[PDB]
Amino acid sequence: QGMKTRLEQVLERYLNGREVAVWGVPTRRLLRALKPFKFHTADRVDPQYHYVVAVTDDDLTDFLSDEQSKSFQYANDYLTFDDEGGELPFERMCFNVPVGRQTYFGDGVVGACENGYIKSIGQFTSINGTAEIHANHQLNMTFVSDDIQNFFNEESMAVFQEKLRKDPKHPYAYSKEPMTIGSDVYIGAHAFINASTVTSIGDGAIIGSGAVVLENVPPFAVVVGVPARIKRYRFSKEMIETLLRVKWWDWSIEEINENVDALISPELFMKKYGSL
Amino acid sequence: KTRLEQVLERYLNGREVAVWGVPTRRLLRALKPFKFHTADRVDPQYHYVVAVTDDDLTDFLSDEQSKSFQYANDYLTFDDEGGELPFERMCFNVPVGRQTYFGDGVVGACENGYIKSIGQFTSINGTAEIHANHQLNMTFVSDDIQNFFNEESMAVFQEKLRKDPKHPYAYSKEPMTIGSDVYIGAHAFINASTVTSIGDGAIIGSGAVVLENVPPFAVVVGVPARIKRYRFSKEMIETLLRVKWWDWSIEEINENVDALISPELFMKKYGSL
Amino acid sequence: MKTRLEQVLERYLNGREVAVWGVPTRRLLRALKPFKFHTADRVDPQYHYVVAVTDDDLTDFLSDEQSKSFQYANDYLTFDDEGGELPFERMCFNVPVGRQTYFGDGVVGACENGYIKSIGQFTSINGTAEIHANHQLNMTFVSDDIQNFFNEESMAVFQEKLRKDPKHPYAYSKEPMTIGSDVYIGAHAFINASTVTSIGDGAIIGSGAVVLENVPPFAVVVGVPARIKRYRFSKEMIETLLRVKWWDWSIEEINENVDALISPELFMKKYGSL
Ligand SMILES: NC[C@H]1O[C@H](O[C@H]2[C@H](O)[C@@H](O[C@H]3O[C@H](CO)[C@@H](O)[C@H](N)[C@H]3O)[C@H](N)C[C@@H]2N)[C@H](N)C[C@@H]1O
Ligand SMILES: NC[C@H]1O[C@H](O[C@H]2[C@H](O)[C@@H](O[C@H]3O[C@H](CO)[C@@H](O)[C@H](N)[C@H]3O)[C@H](N)C[C@@H]2N)[C@H](N)C[C@@H]1O
Ligand SMILES: NC[C@H]1O[C@H](O[C@H]2[C@H](O)[C@@H](O[C@H]3O[C@H](CO)[C@@H](O)[C@H](N)[C@H]3O)[C@H](N)C[C@@H]2N)[C@H](N)C[C@@H]1O
Ligand SMILES: [Cl-]
Ligand SMILES: [Cl-]
Ligand SMILES: [Cl-]
Repeated sequence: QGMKTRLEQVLERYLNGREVAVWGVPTRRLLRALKPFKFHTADRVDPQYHYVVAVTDDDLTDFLSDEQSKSFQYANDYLTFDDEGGELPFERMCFNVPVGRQTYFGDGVVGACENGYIKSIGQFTSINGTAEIHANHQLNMTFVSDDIQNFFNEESMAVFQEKLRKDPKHPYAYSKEPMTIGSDVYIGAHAFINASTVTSIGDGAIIGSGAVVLENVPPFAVVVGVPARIKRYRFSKEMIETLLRVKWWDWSIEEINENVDALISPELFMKKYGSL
Repeated sequence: KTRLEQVLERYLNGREVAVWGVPTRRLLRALKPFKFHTADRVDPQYHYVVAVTDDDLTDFLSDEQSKSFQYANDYLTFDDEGGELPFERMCFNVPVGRQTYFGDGVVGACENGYIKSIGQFTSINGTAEIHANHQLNMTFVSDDIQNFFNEESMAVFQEKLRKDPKHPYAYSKEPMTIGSDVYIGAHAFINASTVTSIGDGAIIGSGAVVLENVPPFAVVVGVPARIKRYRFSKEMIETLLRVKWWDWSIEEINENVDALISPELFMKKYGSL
Repeated sequence: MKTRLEQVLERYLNGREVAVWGVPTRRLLRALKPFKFHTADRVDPQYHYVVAVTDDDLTDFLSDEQSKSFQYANDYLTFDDEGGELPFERMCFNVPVGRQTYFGDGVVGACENGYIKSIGQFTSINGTAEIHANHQLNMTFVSDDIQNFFNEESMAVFQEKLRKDPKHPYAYSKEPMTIGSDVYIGAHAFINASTVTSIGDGAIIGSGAVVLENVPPFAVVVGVPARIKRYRFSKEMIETLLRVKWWDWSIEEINENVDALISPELFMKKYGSL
C-alpha cells in the first residue's frame, strides 16, 4: 500500500542495471522503497556500477564533500531520500500530485500534497521550504476542533461529516476543487496559502515573504502583506496573455537553450512572440 | 514522564513493545521498564508497536500488519510528544486535555515553564511558536552572556530580572493557560512574557502575532494580532462557559452531537431559558 | 572548513576519548576520524568527552546522573547544532561568529550560501528566523533551477545579467550582510539577503518582521514590512556604546562592570562622554 516514492520514480528511470549504494544510516521507509532493487551500504562508489542514495540531507552534504562524488551527476547518478519536495529534470508525482520539471518545495506542501489540497504544481516553480498550506476547520458549529471526531460513534460521525460536505466555505478543503500552483511561481519564506479558500495560484505569481494568501492569485501578480495584496504585476497585460499562450515553461531543453535571450530579456520576448 | 510512558502505563497490558524503526537512546531509556524487541511479525494480542519517527509510522500504517492496530490502544509514535491522545495527559508537567495536539515549539514552551495547561479538543498548528522576551531595560539584550557571569554577577542579574515588571523569560507572571476548543494557525506567535491566557474557543489566525490575552471565542488575525470577529454572540459565550462541553464524557458528546453540530440547537437546549 | 565540533575538539578534548551518546551518523564519523571514539557507556569527564549526536540525544544525556560532572563545551557538545553558542569566537562554515551567539539552521544555511559576512558577539537569533535572497525579477522567468537545463552558452548570458543586475539577485554584486553584537531576532523573522547589508549592533528584530533594508544600531524593528518602532537607548548612548564596545570585553571586564551592564544609567555615569 506504500505510495510511490520520489526516489522510486528516479530509480525507475536512471538506475540502469546498477546497484544502489546507500550513503548513511538506512531507515525503515528507505528499506521499504529499496526492496525491488539491489542495494548495499556505500563504501567505494563508481557511477558505472552504483547509484548513490543519501538518506538524509546531512548524508548528502557528506557525500558531496567526498572525492568519489565528483563523477556523480545529480538525479542521473545520485539523489537524496528524505527530500520528497526536491527538484527533478523530469515531470514527477508527489504522492499523486503532478509536479513539473525543476520545481522544488518543502515538507509543509509535501503534506499538502498528501492531504489532497493541491491538484498539481507547474514547471520551474520555486517554493521556500518554510511555506505552509493548511485548510480551515468548520466555522459554523459549536466546536472548532477537528479531532473530537475520534470520540464520535458511527451515528455521530454521519451527521458531522454531512454538514461539512455542505459547508460552502469548504472546511478541510471539502466540496472544493484542489488548488493548482502554476508554472514559474516563486513563494517566499513563511508564506501561507489557505487551502479552504484558494484554488488557483496563477502562472508566474510571486508570493512575498511572510504573505498570507486567502484568495486566488492572478497570473504574474506579486502579492505581499498580511493578508496578501497585489502590489504589482510582473509584466504588462499583453505579455501576460502572450505568456499564457506561448507557454515557455513547457518547452524542450533544446528550445529553452534556443530562446535563452528571450527568457533573459522580456522586451526581446515581446519582439519575438507577441505577434497579432 | 514521556508521552509513550503514559500510554504504556495505560494500554500495554502485559504485552511486549514492538519497536518499528531504528531505536534512539532516549526511546531505549523509556522502554527500560518493559520488554521490547525490533518489530518483525506483530500481533496486537502480543505486541504494542512503537514507531520511532513519524516516517516510521507512515511505513507501519501502510503495512498489512497494522490493520488490527488501534491508535494509542495498540500503537504510538515516540517522537510525537505533542500528538493527541484519547485521555488527558501531561506534557512534561503541563496538563493537556483530550484530542488536543501541538508542535515541537509548544513542546519546548511546556519545557520552559511557559504554559500552565492546555485544554480539551484544542488544535495547535505545528509551526506555531511560543517564546518569551529577553530583558529590554538593561544595557544588553543578550541572555547567554550570563554564561560568562560568575556567582556574584548573576546574583544581581537574576535579582533585577525578577523585579522587572515586563516579565523577561516569563518571570514573576503566571504561566499561560490555553483553553479548550482553541484553534491556532500556522506561523502564529504568542508572547510568553505578555500573554497569560488564550480563552476557550479562541481562534488565532495563521501568521498572527499575539501579544496580549485573547478573549474566549475571539478571532484574532494580523501582525500584531487584533480581534476581527467573535465566534458566537455574547449570550452563547456565557452559556458555553457554564456548560463546558469540552469536559463532557464520550457518552454526552455523542448524545448531544446535534447540539454540538448546530449552535442554534445548542442555544435552546443549554441556553438560560 | 572545520565543523563546530571539530573546532571544539581541537581546543578542549585534551587527550581524552570522545564518547558518542547516540546512534552515529556518516558525517559524525567523518568528523571524528582524527580522534579516538567509541560508543558511550560509563563516562567520566577526566576520561571522556561526551558527544551527543542529536538535540534529542543531549536531553537524554543531561537527564542521566553521569552528566552532573560535565560542563558545557568543555566536556560535552551536540553534533547537529552548527548554530549553537560557544564560549569563544568560532567559525560557522567560514563566517566568524562571536562569543555566546546562537542561531538556527536557517541562518546556518545563510552562512553556507555566503549571505553573511560575520555575526557579532552575544547575539541571540531565534531558530525560526530566515535569511534568503531574491531571484531575478527583471527577466521573463523567476526560476533559478531552470539553469539546470541551460547549456554552457546559455548559462553565460544568464550569469551575465545576474552580475549586472543592480538589485542583487542571489546576493550578487553586493557585500555579504553584517550582523552586529548584542542583537536579538524574534521567531519567524526574515531578512532579505538581496537588499540588506547590515544589522547594526544592538538591533532588535521583532517576531514576524520582514526586514527589507538595513537596520540602524540599537533600533527595534517590527511588522510586515519591518519599520522602526523604537530605539533601545538615547542617541548619545548609542554613540557611547559604539565606542566602548562592551561586547569585545574580556570575561574579567564583563564581571567587573556587571552593574554597568545591568543599569544603563550606571553605564552612562561611568562611560558617558565628558
Ligand atoms: N542554495 C541556494 C538556493 O536556495 C533556494 O533554491 C534551492 C532550494 O532551496 C533547494 O531546496 C532543498 O532545500 C530546501 C530547504 O532549504 C527543502 O525545502 C527542499 N525540499 C530541498 O529540495 C533545492 N533542492 C535546490 C534549489 N536551487 C533558493 N530558492 C535559491 C537559492 O539560490
Ligand atoms: N492531516 C490533515 C489534518 O491536519 C491537521 O490535523 C492533524 C494534526 O496536524 C496532527 O498533528 C501531527 O502532525 C502535525 C503536523 O506535522 C504535527 O505538528 C503534530 N505535532 C503531530 O502531532 C494530528 N496528529 C492529527 C490531526 N487530525 C489539521 N488541523 C486538520 C487537517 O484535516
Ligand atoms: N530555553 C529558553 C531560552 O531559549 C532561547 O535561548 C536558547 C537558544 O534557543 C538555544 O538554541 C538552541 O535551540 C534553538 C531552538 O531549538 C535552536 O534554534 C538552536 N540552533 C540551538 O542552538 C541555545 N542553545 C540556548 C539558549 N539559552 C531564548 N533566546 C532565551 C530563552 O530563555
Ligand atoms: Cl475531517
Ligand atoms: Cl536566564
Ligand atoms: Cl544562480
